[PDB]
Amino acid sequence: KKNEIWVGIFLLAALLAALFVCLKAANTEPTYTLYATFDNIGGLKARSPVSIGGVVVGRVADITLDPKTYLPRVTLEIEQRYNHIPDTSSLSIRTSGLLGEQYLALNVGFEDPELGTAILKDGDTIQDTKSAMVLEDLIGQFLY
Amino acid sequence: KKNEIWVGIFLLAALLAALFVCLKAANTEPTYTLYATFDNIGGLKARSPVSIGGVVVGRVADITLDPKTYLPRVTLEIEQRYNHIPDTSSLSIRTSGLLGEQYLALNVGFEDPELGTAILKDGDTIQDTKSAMVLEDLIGQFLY
Amino acid sequence: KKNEIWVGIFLLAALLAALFVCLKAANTEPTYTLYATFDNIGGLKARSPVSIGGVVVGRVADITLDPKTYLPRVTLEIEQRYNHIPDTSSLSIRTSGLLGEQYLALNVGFEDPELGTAILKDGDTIQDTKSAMVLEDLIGQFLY
Amino acid sequence: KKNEIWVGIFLLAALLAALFVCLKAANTEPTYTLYATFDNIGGLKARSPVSIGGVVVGRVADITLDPKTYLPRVTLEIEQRYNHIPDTSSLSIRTSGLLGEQYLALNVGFEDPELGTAILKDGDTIQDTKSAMVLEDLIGQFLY
Amino acid sequence: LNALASLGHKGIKTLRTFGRAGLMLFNALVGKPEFRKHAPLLVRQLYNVGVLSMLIIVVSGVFIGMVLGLQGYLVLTTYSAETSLGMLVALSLLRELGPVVAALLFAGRAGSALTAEIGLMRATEQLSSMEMMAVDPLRRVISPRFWAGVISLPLLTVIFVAVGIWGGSLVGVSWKGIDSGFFWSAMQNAVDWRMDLVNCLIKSVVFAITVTWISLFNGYDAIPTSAGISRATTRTVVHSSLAVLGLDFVLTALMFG
Amino acid sequence: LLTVIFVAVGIWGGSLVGVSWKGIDSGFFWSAMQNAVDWRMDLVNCLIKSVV
Repeated sequence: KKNEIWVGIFLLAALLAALFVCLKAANTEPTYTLYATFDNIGGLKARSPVSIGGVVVGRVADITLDPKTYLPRVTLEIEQRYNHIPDTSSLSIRTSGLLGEQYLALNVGFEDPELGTAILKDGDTIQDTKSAMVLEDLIGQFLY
Repeated sequence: KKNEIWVGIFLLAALLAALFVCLKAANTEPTYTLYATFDNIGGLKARSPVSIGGVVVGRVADITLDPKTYLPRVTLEIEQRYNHIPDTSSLSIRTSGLLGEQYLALNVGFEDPELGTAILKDGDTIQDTKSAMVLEDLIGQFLY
Repeated sequence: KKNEIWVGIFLLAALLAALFVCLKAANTEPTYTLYATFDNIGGLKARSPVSIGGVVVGRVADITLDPKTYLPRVTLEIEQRYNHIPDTSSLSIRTSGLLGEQYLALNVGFEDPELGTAILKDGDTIQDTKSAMVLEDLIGQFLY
Repeated sequence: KKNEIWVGIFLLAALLAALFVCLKAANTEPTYTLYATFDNIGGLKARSPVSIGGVVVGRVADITLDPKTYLPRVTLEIEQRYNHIPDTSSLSIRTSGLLGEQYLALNVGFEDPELGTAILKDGDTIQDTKSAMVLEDLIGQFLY
Repeated sequence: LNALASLGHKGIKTLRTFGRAGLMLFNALVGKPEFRKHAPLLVRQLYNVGVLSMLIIVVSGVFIGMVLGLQGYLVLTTYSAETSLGMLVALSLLRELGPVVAALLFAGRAGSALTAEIGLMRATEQLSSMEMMAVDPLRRVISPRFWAGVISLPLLTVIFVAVGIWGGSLVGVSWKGIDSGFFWSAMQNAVDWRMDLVNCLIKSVVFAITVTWISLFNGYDAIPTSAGISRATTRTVVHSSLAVLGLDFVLTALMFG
Repeated sequence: LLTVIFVAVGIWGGSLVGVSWKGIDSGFFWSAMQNAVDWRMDLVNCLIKSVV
């Protein structure tokens, strides 16, 4: 009757346009890549909060040990509008709890050198690893 | 006439039931804001108990970093009737246990200087922080 | 009719469109086994993480007692690209927390013997054991 | 003859569904019991790990005080293929931490006397108790 | 193919009923917004679909809360958290079972028996004689019934959640030994208003638009003989029961996506 | 026979949206389900509620 042939297709269009909105916000921005060599990632899973000052700035999407130097090489996801960060930084894993998520909370400051301000973008391998949280050597230390 | 009564029972019984879910089952105060630049907010989410001496006086309605100076600026939620706060204050984040909730426990006194009593209301910024409370000190002070 | 097959295959093409999107969404690996005799695996269940220095390298499967010597024999899951690991290794069970998951965190070293290097691939039973820590006995003998 | 087809599919579709749900939800052994009289059983519930040296070999399917002598009379579940365990046995309660389950970790030697090797099987009451942990009062008195 | 032409009749036929469902409803709610006649006419229809549907909701509402308070009590005790019961059955009712089960029973009682009154009224030609009275029945007999649904079911849900949550507060608090002041206390700070409390209504009021429309359409194109009308009643219950779950899976994606 | 088809296709759809779409490992999902439920007071118990 030429009506729901016209209307009813828009009614299924109105749900899918409503469906496409919500699942988009249920699982987004151009970033660059920043490598990082560590020594130890205990409970550091994928999609963990990469945070600066506690404020999350990125995720970990690459968790594949480089199988020739046996240092854990992890590439981070730092957004493309992060272009004003000097090379003085340190990479540390905190937890936000006794067992929260074991998240990367890397520190950074504006300690500019007298040689020039190096930048960190588009594929830099920072070497300021922490090697702290093992929690089994430390309880072995006191008993001695 | 039998149906005009029973509809009125049906409409009234939905009204008592409407209050029962919002008054008993689920249940606030207009405040003023107060700026506070910190140095470490790792672990302090919004709505954590902002307290004076441990007794809560506010909640956190601000987790944001201002993107120009990289000092975490929180705006507090202190009630409108708080009108006799001297400027002598210290700001520190505590926990209530080993891992309770990471709440803000700020310090205050009545320590009047001889240059007046500067009030603390309607958007002042307090120049104090306690970036020491980490899960990295105790693993560096029990062993070094 | 002419409206039949042009619409019925249209309901069939979209049926295979999202079904091909169903399997391709969220996208296992051939490995080799590594037998291991131990002394204490209480708390280490199946599919627990195997980690070399902290980065997860495999899973703990096959968990059963060898029922003739009463030494716990467990074969691991180590990928077939791991063909250059020398025999010098310690097999430690860590936890990364007070009760995290009790995951196997074995140590490796590239200490080449002068009699040749033995390779650890395709069923090499290891003979090194942590005898995983009994924290009851740790604080117990600490106070007598 | 159409109806006889569909029922045959349906009972098959009932059977295909039945085998799938049974195998997923349902992934045993005849044994003998061994009596044991203790002095402390505090913290151990039923089905706790019964272990020789650390690897669990049994279950505690008893839990009951002998209501005439007030000796805690506990029967274990040792597997029926265990016919060469001598009388030299020491029953010790271990925790695997400060709080695992406070399970049973007994010890058995091979020390043969000069009067034949007496066996422990099918209802024997083994006598070497632990007089197990007084752990609260142990923490209390040491802390003073 | 010879068999693919039997589908060619259906692919045209099954879409023309959707054309009839829009065209009937569009004529039902356009022109002459009279209120002098309908205001006593509609309130007799709420005795039909609201008052008679009230008793089945409350006597089933106490059984859902008593079961969830009983079955939920085992799952909390194995995870050793007594206080979570108040934020469990309040949680589960107000967002999952409240809109879904009440709409099922409403399709049961009021969904079917409305369709019976429509098709019977065409079977004895009370419909076909009203056209000789020159009164358009779609604004006259359909729209008093259609507004009688969508006003009712939100008021059928809020009575359901309340008597549902009261029975949940019996078996946990009174019988299974929990302090009364502790039970509501975890429930107080449990749920918010903006994405929970009004969200129960959004799931419920969009169900009433479908179930009332899918019921009153099947009465309008049913075969007026006594065989086809009871066929249409059991076609109404099965079609609403897919549409309540066909919508709820969509309406649980937006709120919690 | 209408219930055992219901639970099976019900539990398969539950294994879609958690595992595939909401990023959970497939081998981990069935693993907690393996030692979850017994046969004597759960699996036949579904039939006792359904056949009555």
